[PDB]
Amino acid sequence: GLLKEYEVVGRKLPSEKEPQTPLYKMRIFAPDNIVAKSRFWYFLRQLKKFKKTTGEIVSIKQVYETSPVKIKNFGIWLRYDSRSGTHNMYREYRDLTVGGAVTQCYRDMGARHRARAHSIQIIKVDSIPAAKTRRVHVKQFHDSKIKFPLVQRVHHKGNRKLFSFRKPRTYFQ
Amino acid sequence: AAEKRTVAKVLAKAKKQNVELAKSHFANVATKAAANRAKLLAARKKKVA
Amino acid sequence: MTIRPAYRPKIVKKRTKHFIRHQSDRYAKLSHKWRKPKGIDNRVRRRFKGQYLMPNIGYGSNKRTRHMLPTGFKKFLVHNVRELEVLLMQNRVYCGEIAHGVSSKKRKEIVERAKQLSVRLTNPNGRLRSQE
Amino acid sequence: MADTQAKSTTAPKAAKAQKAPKAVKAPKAEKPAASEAKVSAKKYKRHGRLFAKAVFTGYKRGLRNQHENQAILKIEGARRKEHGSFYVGKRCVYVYKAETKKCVPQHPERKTRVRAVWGKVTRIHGNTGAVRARFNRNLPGHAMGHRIRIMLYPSRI
Amino acid sequence: KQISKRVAESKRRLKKAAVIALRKKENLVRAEKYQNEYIKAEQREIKLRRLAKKRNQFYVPAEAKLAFVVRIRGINKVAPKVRKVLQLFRLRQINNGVFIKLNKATINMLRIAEPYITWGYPNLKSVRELIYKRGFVKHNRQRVPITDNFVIERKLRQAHQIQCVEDLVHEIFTVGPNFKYASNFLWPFKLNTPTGGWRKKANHYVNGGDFGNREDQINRLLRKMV
Amino acid sequence: GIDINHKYDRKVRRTEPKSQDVYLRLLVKLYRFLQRRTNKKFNRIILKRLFMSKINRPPLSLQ
Amino acid sequence: KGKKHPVNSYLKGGILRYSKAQMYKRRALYRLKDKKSPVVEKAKVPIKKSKASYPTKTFVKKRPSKANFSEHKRNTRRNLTPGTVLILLAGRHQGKRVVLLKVLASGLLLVTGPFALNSCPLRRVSQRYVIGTSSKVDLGAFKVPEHLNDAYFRRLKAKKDKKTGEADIFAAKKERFVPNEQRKKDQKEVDAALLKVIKAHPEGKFFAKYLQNMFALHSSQYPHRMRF
Amino acid sequence: NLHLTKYRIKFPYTAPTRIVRKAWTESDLKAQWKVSPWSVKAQNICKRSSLND
RNA sequence: UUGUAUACCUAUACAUUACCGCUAAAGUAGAUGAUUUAUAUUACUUGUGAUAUAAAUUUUGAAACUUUAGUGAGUAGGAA
RNA sequence: UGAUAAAGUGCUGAUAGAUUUAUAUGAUUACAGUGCGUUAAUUUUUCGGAAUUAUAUAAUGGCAUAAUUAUCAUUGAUUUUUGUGUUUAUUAUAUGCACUUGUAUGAUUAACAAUGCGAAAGAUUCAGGAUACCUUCGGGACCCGUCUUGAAACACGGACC
Repeated sequence: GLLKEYEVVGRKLPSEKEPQTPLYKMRIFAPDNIVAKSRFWYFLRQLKKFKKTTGEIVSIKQVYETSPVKIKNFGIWLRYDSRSGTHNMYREYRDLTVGGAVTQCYRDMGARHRARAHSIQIIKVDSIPAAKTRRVHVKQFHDSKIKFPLVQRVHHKGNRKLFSFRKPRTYFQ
Repeated sequence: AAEKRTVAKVLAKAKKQNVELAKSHFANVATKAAANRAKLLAARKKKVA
Repeated sequence: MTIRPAYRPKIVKKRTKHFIRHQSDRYAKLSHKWRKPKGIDNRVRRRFKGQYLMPNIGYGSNKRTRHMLPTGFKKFLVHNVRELEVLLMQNRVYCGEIAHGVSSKKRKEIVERAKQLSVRLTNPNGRLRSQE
Repeated sequence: MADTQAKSTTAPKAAKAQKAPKAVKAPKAEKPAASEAKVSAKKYKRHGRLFAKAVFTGYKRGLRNQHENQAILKIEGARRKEHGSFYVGKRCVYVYKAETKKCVPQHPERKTRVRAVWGKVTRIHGNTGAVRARFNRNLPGHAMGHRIRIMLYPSRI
Repeated sequence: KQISKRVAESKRRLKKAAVIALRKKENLVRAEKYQNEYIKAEQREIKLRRLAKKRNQFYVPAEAKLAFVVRIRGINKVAPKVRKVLQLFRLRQINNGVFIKLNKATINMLRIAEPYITWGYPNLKSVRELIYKRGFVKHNRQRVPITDNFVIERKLRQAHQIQCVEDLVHEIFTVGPNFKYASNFLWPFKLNTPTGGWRKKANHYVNGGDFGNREDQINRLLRKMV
Repeated sequence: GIDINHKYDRKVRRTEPKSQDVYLRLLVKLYRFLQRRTNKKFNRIILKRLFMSKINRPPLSLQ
Repeated sequence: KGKKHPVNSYLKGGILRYSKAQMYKRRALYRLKDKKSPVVEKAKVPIKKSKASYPTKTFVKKRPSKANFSEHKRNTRRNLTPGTVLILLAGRHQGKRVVLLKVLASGLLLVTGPFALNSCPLRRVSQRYVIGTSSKVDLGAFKVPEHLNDAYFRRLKAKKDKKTGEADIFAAKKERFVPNEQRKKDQKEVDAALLKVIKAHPEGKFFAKYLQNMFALHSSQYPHRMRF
Repeated sequence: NLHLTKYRIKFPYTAPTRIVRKAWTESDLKAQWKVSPWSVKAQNICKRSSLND
């Protein structure tokens, strides 16, 4: 889907020998909240003990990008499983939302490295400014004043007329 | 209550036309806008008990 | 016409065609009349597509209009004149059909007596001899 | 703006007036000062006062079984969903020719020398304005490619 | 004797519609108590969550009773321990839905029977629409639609205290002490097929979609099936 | 597809004697009326035992 | 008096009575006169009206009778209001653009050509054979005389000869085709009221005279984004 | 889904909506656009569009 | 090709309905003035009941009719 | 701003279907609606009009406590059985008699209208019909019996009656 972010919090439900277990939290990227509560458990089983059934899910809440029309570069610290292959990457994308950059990373890994998405762990996701990005296909856009003439449109198929009388003509003037 | 939300809308829209008050597009409007005089009795004449 | 049944129903036939024995077209020793195929490989019996259909009992006729002729009535064979008088009280529900071996001499009483009793016959004007 | 759901498609019922939401244009504006709106859903072809063009393209089937009760009909100008649903409900006919009657000039003066098989459009078929029809008899199949006519009645607007 | 038969069967007729008019009056004052329970319950949880934010805590809401469990796959190629859970849940056909209590003894049956099943946590609206539109009932082993309150009352009012439909909606939604009878009274809900259909049917919901716990998205799927 | 209807789906009781004795089937006519209209299990035992065979109705002594 | 009032007929499951309507009875006039009407009798002056028993000692028969009779009500029409220029889609005047006059109490539509323009009389069209166009002539004070209703031109009769009897009489039938002179009189009254209000506007291809040119559907057209 | 015109108003690359709104008015773009050579052509197809009987 | 998006098409599957069967359950058997139903006189409650006079339906191959539910793959084979 | 949820929310336009021999052996059952109905105020368009308020009893909420029961956390909050008034809201019962083309017709499908007369002997109108075919077209479609794990088999048998 489109992969919005959440904060899933978990406990280890306190048998009376232990009062008030220490409450870890996350930043999970997921299509929906039913799948964010098995990405919490997948990532925490690497880190602390307490699986489910022996833990609780305290509040999972969605976080709503704090500037949806400001324009910023997102660096994603990733690690994935290739065919021979656990690696780390640091990818950079350019977007407005932070769930929209993570989802622009889950396609790119599928395109470029064949990476079906169960292999990708996300470490960190930031909003790095500029003159901290490196990633030359993102530094293309870090200059006012940028021009680029367009060549891009739609060319309906068949059309509102399949057998046209007047030739689309990719160019004019 | 849905029939009462209608009357508050067609009244508050028509403050730029405010024609009638008779029967055509304001029977289902201005009759019940003046049947709040029929609940002026209920506060006034019912405090005799 | 004559005495049409008792506010007649509209007959719905599940299929009008009949059932043809498998491979009965290939041989002139096979009648078309349905035999169930028993053979171990038979693609009719194993109900493959495109083949000739088998008669199951989902094809059975409505129980209201089972054995009803197109004219509304069930059928009653008549063999002589006294057997026609059984239909004095059944003429809203039954036809009458004269048995093929009732002669022309005696079929004339039966078509006579079945206008009085108002029995609708299925084969009137058969084995006449429409002369004197 | 879904809090402004009452005021997107809003022009004519407040121009009638039926409870009057908001009678503002959204016109695909030829009036130019606030020119807006979506040159929305066109695909023109003709034929048609009665006798709007369809062709019986074939039965309503899967790739290996046929279901020859519904029938797909391609209509002349329609090639989106909005276009092929205008005809939904309406009455269709396959009219063709025979020679011989078993009838008289009881009515107009005929050898019954033109046949017809009527039907309804029941629904649409793809995303490109094809349609699904249900004739009284069944459409013989050598009718494929031939003209079916979309009568403009049972008439909605 | 027939001279006493109009004497007897005219008070047995007068008393009969005095009962039915009595129980018409209960079922309005009964179902008004139930409908006010649900409104207070919802405004409680809103009040509690908004308190625990201001008290700088968390409010973990209650883990759920009431699964609604649908059978989504197959009667062919099924294993005997998962064939047996689906006969104890009364799930013997595709798109069969039943109502299930969520104790630990049945979750470990919902985990055995997982790839053939989806489940989740119904709304009140989904409890009503399944019993209004789809709710049939079991009358001496036969399946009897609803069509009135006498089909529910004639079998669950001497023993249990269920006479209305909203009774049967009460002790299924708020899982009451006669839930065992309120849900075995029903037949399994012979649901339609979704509109728009399915997602994969042989991956988990959390993989890419279908079987197992959808958990709140059982509601959206019952709109398609009811 | 649904499950699964072997047996003894069709119950293998008797519902009639296998017996063309007319005096015996006149007692079945009484006792279907008597069982249905007086719902005593006495009259249902007499009816169900009136259907039975020569085995299952053994003799009984005068002693 | 009043205040009984079934006001369901739109909403209608919240049907607006029974929160109010039972709240006017202070035991008002609990009365009856109400004859156990003794007209039905074996009553003779001498007449002996008993009645008789004809064959109901009967025919041997479920003599033909069908089930019973649920009846016609609510008529709902599209928002086509007179005088719109309709287009007659069908039925013997197909293609002609007629003018609406009124609707029936059976949901039909009263249309004139007017007869001087279209040669289409005062006849009645079902609105399932009509495209109601966007061209409406204003008729701010037109009468539509109130003897123009369902039982007016309505069929009768073919006596087949003189109602003589069951004789087989030979050819040269001239059975029906009048129209009456009060039939012809009426579209001199409504057309002279129409051919003044049609002409009352700045003309176009219908709007003051030319309403005579029979809709057809040419090349590069539609039915399906033609705003008729 | 964009088709480019010949007009280029001037604001900073990181401007908020009020600076953009201020610059449409100073350019006199509404009065220029509706008399532009083929915004005229837009409204004739809009006039030709769907065209009452 | 990889990762996704909506919108469609497609089974003998699923839902509803009509019909066949099978299964399982249930009803019905005062005919003599038996049961009703519509009127027409009186005891009386206001109203109902009873007597009387005004038309029919019902001798359900009790192995028959009537009611309701579910259900349907089949070689070897068994059984009606 | 959006997303999720709920309210016969409401409206619109469609499609397909409609058991039903109401006794060839059990009420057309009850519900509900419409027609004459003591009043008196208060309004309303002003038309046969229309609305409201005024009657008892029984509840139920909202509110104000006083109890009580019992629990996340307890500065408090939630909760069970109550009580009484403060109160302000909402439902229910109190519609009898006669009549009528208003629901379940106790698997409802029922109406208006067009066409067409079942002629004394014999036409015609409408609908239907793989009767044994022929014509035309699209989909399906291997040859049966057999032994076999598996047959259309380049396994065996079978030219036809």
